[PDB]
Amino acid sequence: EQAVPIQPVAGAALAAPAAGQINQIDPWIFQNFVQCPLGEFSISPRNTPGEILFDLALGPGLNPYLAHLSAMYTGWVGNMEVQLVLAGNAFTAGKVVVALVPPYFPKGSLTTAQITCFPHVMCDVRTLEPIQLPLLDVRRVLWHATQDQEESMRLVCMLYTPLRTNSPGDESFVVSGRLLSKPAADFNFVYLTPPIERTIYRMVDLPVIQPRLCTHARWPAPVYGLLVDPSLPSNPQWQNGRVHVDGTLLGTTPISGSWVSCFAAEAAYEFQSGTGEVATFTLIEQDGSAYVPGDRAAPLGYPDFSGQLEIEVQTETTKTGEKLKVTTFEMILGPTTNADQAPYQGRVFASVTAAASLDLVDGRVRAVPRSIYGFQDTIPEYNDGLLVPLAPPIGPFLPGEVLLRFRTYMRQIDTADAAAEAIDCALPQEFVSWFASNAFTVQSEALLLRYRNTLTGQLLFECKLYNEGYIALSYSGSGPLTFPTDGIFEVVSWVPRLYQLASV
Amino acid sequence: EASGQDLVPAAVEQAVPIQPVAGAALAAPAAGQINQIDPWIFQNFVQCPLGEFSISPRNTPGEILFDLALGPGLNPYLAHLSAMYTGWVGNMEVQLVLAGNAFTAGKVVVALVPPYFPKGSLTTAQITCFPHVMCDVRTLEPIQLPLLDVRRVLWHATQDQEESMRLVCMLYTPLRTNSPGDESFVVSGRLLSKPAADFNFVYLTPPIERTIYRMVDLPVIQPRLCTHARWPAPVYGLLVDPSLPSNPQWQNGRVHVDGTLLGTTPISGSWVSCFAAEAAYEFQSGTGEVATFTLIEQDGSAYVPGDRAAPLGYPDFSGQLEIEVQTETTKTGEKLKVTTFEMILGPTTNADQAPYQGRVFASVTAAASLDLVDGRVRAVPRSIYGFQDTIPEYNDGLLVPLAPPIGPFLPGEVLLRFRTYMRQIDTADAAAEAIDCALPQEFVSWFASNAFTVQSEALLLRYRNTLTGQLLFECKLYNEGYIALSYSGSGPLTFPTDGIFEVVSWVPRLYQLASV
Amino acid sequence: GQDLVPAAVEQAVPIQPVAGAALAAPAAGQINQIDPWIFQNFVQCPLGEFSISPRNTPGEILFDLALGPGLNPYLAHLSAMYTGWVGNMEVQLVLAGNAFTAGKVVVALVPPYFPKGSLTTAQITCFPHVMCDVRTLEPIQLPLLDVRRVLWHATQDQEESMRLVCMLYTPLRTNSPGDESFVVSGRLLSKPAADFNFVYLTPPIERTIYRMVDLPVIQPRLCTHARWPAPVYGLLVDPSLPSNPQWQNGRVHVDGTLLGTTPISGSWVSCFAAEAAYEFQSGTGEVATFTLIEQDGSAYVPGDRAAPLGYPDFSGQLEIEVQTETTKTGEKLKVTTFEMILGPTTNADQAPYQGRVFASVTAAASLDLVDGRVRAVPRSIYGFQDTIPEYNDGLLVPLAPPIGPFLPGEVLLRFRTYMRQIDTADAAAEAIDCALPQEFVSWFASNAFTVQSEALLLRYRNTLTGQLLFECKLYNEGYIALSYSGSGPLTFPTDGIFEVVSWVPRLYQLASVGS
Repeated sequence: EQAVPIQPVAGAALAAPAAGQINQIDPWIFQNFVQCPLGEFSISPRNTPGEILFDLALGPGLNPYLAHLSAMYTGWVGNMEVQLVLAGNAFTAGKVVVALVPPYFPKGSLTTAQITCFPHVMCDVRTLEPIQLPLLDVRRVLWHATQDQEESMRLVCMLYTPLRTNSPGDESFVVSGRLLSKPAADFNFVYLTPPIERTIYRMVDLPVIQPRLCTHARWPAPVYGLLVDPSLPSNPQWQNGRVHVDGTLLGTTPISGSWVSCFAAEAAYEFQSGTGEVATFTLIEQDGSAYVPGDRAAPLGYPDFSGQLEIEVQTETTKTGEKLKVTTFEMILGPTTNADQAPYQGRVFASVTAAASLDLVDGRVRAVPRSIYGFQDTIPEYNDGLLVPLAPPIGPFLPGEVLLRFRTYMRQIDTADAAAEAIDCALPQEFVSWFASNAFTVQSEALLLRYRNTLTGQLLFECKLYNEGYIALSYSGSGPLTFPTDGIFEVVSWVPRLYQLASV
Repeated sequence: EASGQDLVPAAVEQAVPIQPVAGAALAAPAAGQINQIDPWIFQNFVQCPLGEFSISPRNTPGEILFDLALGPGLNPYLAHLSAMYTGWVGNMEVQLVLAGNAFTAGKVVVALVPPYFPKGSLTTAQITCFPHVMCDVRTLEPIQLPLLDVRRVLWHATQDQEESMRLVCMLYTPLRTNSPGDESFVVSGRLLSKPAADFNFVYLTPPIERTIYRMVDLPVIQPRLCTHARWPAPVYGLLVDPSLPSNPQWQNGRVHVDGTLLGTTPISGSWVSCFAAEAAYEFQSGTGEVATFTLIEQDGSAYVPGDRAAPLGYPDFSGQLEIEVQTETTKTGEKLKVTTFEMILGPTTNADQAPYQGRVFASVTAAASLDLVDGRVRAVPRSIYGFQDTIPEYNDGLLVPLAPPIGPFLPGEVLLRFRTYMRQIDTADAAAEAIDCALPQEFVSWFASNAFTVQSEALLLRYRNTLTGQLLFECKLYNEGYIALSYSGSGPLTFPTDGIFEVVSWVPRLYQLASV
Repeated sequence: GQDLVPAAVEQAVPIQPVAGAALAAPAAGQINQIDPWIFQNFVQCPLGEFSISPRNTPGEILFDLALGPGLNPYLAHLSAMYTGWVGNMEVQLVLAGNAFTAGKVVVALVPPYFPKGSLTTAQITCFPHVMCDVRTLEPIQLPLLDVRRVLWHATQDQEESMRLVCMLYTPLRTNSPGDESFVVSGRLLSKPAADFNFVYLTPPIERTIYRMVDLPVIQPRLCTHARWPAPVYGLLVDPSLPSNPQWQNGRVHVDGTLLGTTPISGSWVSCFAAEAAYEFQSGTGEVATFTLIEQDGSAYVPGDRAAPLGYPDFSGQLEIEVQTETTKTGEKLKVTTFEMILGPTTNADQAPYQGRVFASVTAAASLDLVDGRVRAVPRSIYGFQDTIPEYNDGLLVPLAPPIGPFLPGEVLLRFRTYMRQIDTADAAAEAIDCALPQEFVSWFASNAFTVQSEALLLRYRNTLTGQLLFECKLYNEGYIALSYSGSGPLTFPTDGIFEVVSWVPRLYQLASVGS
């Protein structure tokens, strides 16, 4: 290893008197250096000194084996050994610094002058053998608990002196670095407990379902194709189909796919001498519950597009025979005024152009889509003309990255053109249900995904699913490009925010 | 020593897989004083503050019989001493007594659960994955268990609760009896404890009476000298009656044991069935004298519709209520009088009331153009006609927040009622009108003023006569503020009113009572 | 008989020694020793000033302090290069009393994790303690031990430690005819005890906690008003003016969290930015509808603030100057004057909380203009009223609370400026007051000060002469108090500098100012 200005740290000798048990680990695990999650970097000649290359915390999460083992224990203590591997040759120059930051040091940005005031080592990019460091358990408690995250010693690596090299004309030269680790001889677990499947160290996974068998999250229809189209706007403001990976629902997106583009309301019918009868809807929750306006633009599932649509309602009439029917209505949602539509407050209006009297009763109805006229990809009007709390736009994307969109075709009544009508979404509803039910723990910023064919095995592309709930692709084309709908998405690993993808 | 040993005796099979744990030796260099406990306390096992339980043949495998957290609250001595310290540390010894009849059969499991294990979900699969002990219910000798202080700090704080080792007992195998005669026995289990050698407290602090351990006590008053919580009358009877509805929705007299006041119940017993309002009068050649009342709090503060169905102390039944109101008349010869008004609080009908904007009406039948002035007044009940034990409409067809109905009850369990009789007008019936409550106002004020800390789920009480010092029955008071007891008969049962209720211990819901 | 029991024994505190570095060394990375001469001198604590008055009642807490590096200026300065600390201290108390004064205080050692409610006078003597007369001429000293459950303490976390609490055991009374305004002064000093050190050597960082608050060296005459874009012209106190105003601008905590619609930049006050849409058909006039956004270009979202940052918080009619693009023959862009209404108005829809503003001009022609983004700045005020305007239709919007909760005899210091008013009758200037001027709103939220007490004692002193003009209390909520019992308004010269003395408790009694 190296001489670092620090004292030895006691592990199990400090924890043993108040531990019920001290548990030993498979001795073959002390003989292998394994790659750490989020432990890689690339240095380029364009990078400037002071960039953080990595920042890692001590704990069972650095080692996949120890992470799996910690599901059947109450606590852990002790230190680790770490290796940094750099890939340069003899014609490079530049320097890197790795320092040991103590558990309670404030979070923020460090300069090159401050990084040298920690216990640290400084390494040239021409180094041949791996650089060996200790990671010690500096703490104020006797042992750590496995199922919560505490403060611990950190390992921070920052570019110190810039890389100076030549390059060919075709590819820029980079210096790659990787960090590996293993437990030291003083490492232990504490108390054998019944294993738990839902652990903070649990990798995210996706349902094994091809997108052609999923459901669209904005319109009640099957997914008919996945694609990318740079010509269309890049940062929409869709209020349905938005979910965090940790399982937080954004906007008005519901859990179930039967709530999309629908609402439940108390309906009062009043015949008017002019156009005809008018039905007033007082909105409530779809499952049956009071609707109080708040942080949401509308009750969950409310349509989030602009246009004129028609709805079908279960209606009970009083005539000379015929208790109940199912009639249609007309509803306006666009920026045309003429109705005072305020879905945010919870009042809507509808009507039908009819003669004679059509008196009915108020009977706890539910409304469903029929068709759309003049549909446009723009936010509806949740107030009279006012503003509402709503979800942020989708993005931002790194330069050379573009959104991947799941597309379906909705019903049309326009007489102008007859080509198609396509509405897109960020994720199908099955992914929404999956993320909302599993409640994963997020590690850094984004997950490297992988689309491949079921039985042939051919890789199609690699993409990035951001924590916000949208998938980005590194594309540089100009015309729309579609993909086969018969593959399966698989999760590879967590990646940092600035991670360039392989192109199409 | 004893008669037939067709039983198990000693369950000396422990070999519990656990290392010894250090106690006060780790804490001494970080405490600023030298403290020690009276050595005689380390000498005998005493019953725990929540050390009674029961196993019945109706219990199913997986049911939790007890779970005790390590700390000063397992010992009455240590619980009383903990009021003068900030801090404890150390181990404990527990004795389990379950020595059931030779005709029974069954098994329990006792496990050592470490700190930070999630509470709630604990199944028959997971219990044996812990260091544990298997016990027969016939076992003659007391079973001895260690409770270790597994921790990652140096000592614990007496006030507030931290994570410590738990001792959990599951029913492993159902309890069944082999005897030919018509009945299955019940096993009555006891828990005793004492501190281990290196147990200690840390820093001497002023002894505060209101502390988390303490103990819930009740006032020493006979029920016949108490006041009713639903009608201003003395308590006249103690009754149980299975025929009456078992889950009523009374809004008065409802108090949580920890102290929280529920429903519309007041602290004082003079607010019950009374109300304060701003009165405005008018005269009509039809109905007569019509008074509109805008209700305000009976202490003179204004009333705002919030999380209560009505202002504090409002009547919570249906009927026609004759009330007396003080009125001032400008006509010569009289200045101040008391008048009787009629109040309609029954079912909704074709009536003219608008409580929505806070105007609630009363009527008086007369012909002469009575002259009266508006003001403020407090109205108290005088009589009831057509009484019905049912909640009145508060928002007139719109739901209002209400206290939950009283319940649930274990099978065979029935509510115990404090009964009083009210003045009423009857057209042709000579009987007295009876109204019941769950707890008299004295207990409501006691719990409101004392602010106790609950421990498990319920309290076991014993009712004892003062004339002979002889116990009448045992009952369960739930944390929700109602008392239940085990009765399987048909006709009503009445009890003497000159006894005293005494607190015995903390018990869980599934505790099986002896039948009365 | 046998023994003699003396009647007069000197006071002392019995202890059992508490281990410091011996407990912590095996799990600390380093154990770092401090300069040995720091162990030899008592030095005033940063929170080390308090007062006793005959208006205080027994059982009032005169002070309380937490063990840690923040009790000593040398230790507070050293703690910026370490991550932790362990060990014990000693504290010294000095009181400036008289032969007139009768009273007793008790100083007690309250352990960590004792419940924080309210101790009474009988319970305070059950802790280890010292009893002190207010007539004492010499200092009194006590030990502060590191009773704890952890191995060491993090420096940047306050955590829970041993406390030192002093309360009034017996009432303060003078034989004088009274009642007078005699105040007993008290000061606290400290030093580390033998077992004390730090834990892990880190880069020295100046923006840490235990960094004493300071103030910019700028005279008030060279500052900016925080509610109107004008230089500050007056410094005054007025008991006749209302005592608890509800200003939404100019509010900031000492820790730097902004309240209300306070902006960082000094060019944002009383201005707004919006997209404008202009309409006129035959006789309505050129009516402009503004959809507001944040002044930096960011979209406005209705949230925890009553309006976009920098919005006016005074009622009246505002006349503003706005750049507009015309398309008539000749001329492309000009600057026009517009009228708008801030306060309540029947039949009018003004909800800047929701982002909708309406303005009008009187036009003798069409003078049609294209739509786009504009920035509107104030130009004139008509009917200026100092009150909260109509933020919503009829609803309650999130607002900053009123100033409050001054002690008896305590009034609010005001920074005064003059606006550009258009009226027809009175030529008197109209004045607007602020609690803290700009350059004080900045210098907050750029420094993350940790307060460690309830009020700051300041000293106003001229630079040319050095004489003290007045002393005041700066509350954590971001306003200043003075002890002024007079009736008429009083003003002060505006060429002084505010100087930070120390941290004080809320009950601290200021010396009276003026007559």
